Amino acid sequence: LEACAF
Amino acid sequence: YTRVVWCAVGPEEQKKCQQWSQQSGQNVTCATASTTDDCIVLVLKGEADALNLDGGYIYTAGKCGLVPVLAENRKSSKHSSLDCVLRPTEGYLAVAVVKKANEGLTWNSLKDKKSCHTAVDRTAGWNIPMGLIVNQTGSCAFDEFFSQSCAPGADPKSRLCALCAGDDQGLDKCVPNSKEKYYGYTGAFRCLAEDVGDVAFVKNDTVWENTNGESTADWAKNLKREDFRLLCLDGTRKPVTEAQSCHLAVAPNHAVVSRSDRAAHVEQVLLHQQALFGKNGKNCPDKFCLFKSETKNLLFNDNTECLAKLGGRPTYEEYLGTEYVTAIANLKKCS
Ligand SMILES: *[C@@H]1O[C@H](CO)[C@@H](O[C@@H]2O[C@H](CO)[C@@H](O)[C@H](O)[C@H]2NC(C)=O)[C@H](O)[C@H]1NC(C)=O
Ligand SMILES: *[C@@H]1O[C@H](CO)[C@@H](O[C@@H]2O[C@H](CO)[C@@H](O)[C@H](O)[C@H]2NC(C)=O)[C@H](O)[C@H]1NC(C)=O
Ligand SMILES: *[C@@H]1O[C@H](CO)[C@@H](O[C@@H]2O[C@H](CO)[C@@H](O)[C@H](O)[C@H]2NC(C)=O)[C@H](O)[C@H]1NC(C)=O
Ligand SMILES: CCCCn1nccc1C(=O)O
Ligand SMILES: [Fe+3]
Ligand SMILES: [Zn+2]
Ligand SMILES: [Zn+2]
Repeated sequence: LEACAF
Repeated sequence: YTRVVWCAVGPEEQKKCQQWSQQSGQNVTCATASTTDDCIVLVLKGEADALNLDGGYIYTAGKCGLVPVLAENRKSSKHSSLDCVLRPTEGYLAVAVVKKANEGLTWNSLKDKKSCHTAVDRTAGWNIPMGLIVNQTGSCAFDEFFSQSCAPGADPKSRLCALCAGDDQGLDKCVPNSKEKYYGYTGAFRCLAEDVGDVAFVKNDTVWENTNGESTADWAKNLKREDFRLLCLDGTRKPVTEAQSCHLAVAPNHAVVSRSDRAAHVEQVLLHQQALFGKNGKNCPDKFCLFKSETKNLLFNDNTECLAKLGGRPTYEEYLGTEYVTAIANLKKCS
């Protein structure tokens, strides 16, 4: 729970 | 002014987009990618402007900085004097559907059964039922729970893709786009209708829209509502009329997302486009209908009445709701 997946 | 570049997921959505583009006098143009996540990446790169997304995909897109712009509004259950564009959205009911003839089957006897999901990462199809299953089992091994499944977007060689059927040629087994026979709401309901699976994770509207002559599609045209049942979390089974008391969750409506600096323009253009091509639009059904696709829910759900304005300029977490966000985040700890 924090960052973009890409 | 600038053109709006829509992103189509797969070739069926591309064809529909291309018709829209022509009818719109190139006010809307089309990019296409093979999956939703790839379209999200095109938008993050600036190579497309926007697409409409289920809430699980809004989670992905919103972690990456895209924002909600307008939401699908289906017909309200109650009279409202408000214009569709200003009516608050209601959310849809995620449900677990089985055949009535499959008499033993309840929520508490799903293990080792065959399941049909809309796609990995989607609300009703995946986040809500697998989030509940991981919690009740105390196990992250959601990939070993059902004996076999069709869960578009999973590893095509794994049990989670074993019931998927691909396109007219078996090409593209398990891809998360409409070329997979069992993709999406209508695909996963077909997987149950055909007895490929024991249970389908869809929404309440899918069952009504594809039974009792509401769909003339070949696989659906002869299905009867009474031949299906909903699984309630207390272990009971109910007729599909009882969805308001036998659902897994209430989901946030699918919605259009964009980059923040394009959201205002995307919003103005969609509001004009639906005035031309929306339900009762100036030029629908005459020329083109943005919210029809012969039941296949291409670009938008076919049951969309309008795209509605959002209250409170919400962030993605405000649109999804804190409960849902927290459920997704809990589940994504498993992977
Ligand atoms: C394509 O987009 C343009 C621009 O928004 C539309 O042209 C405008 O039409 C509106 C409404 O009829 C008028 O307010 C303006 O005179 C036009 N604006 C500009 C900047 O030219 C056009 O109608 C859209 N066409 C389609 C088919 O969507
Ligand atoms: C389950 O979904 C169906 C289909 O969307 C809902 O039934 C429709 O409700 C509208 C609005 O009330 C009616 O005017 C339509 O005619 C209904 N469609 C069909 C095909 O019957 C139903 O209300 C939903 N159930 C719950 C509890 O939300
Ligand atoms: C699965 O269980 C987790 C862990 O209990 C649930 O997360 C909780 O959700 C409630 C309601 O929103 C919050 O008050 C808690 O703080 C959350 N707990 C934690 C540790 O994050 C999650 O909602 C459950 N998943 C589903 C689909 O119901
Ligand atoms: C209506 C379904 C509930 C989900 N939800 N919670 C807060 C806001 C919303 C919605 O905006 O989509
Ligand atoms: Fe959905
Ligand atoms: Zn409820
Ligand atoms: Zn806010």
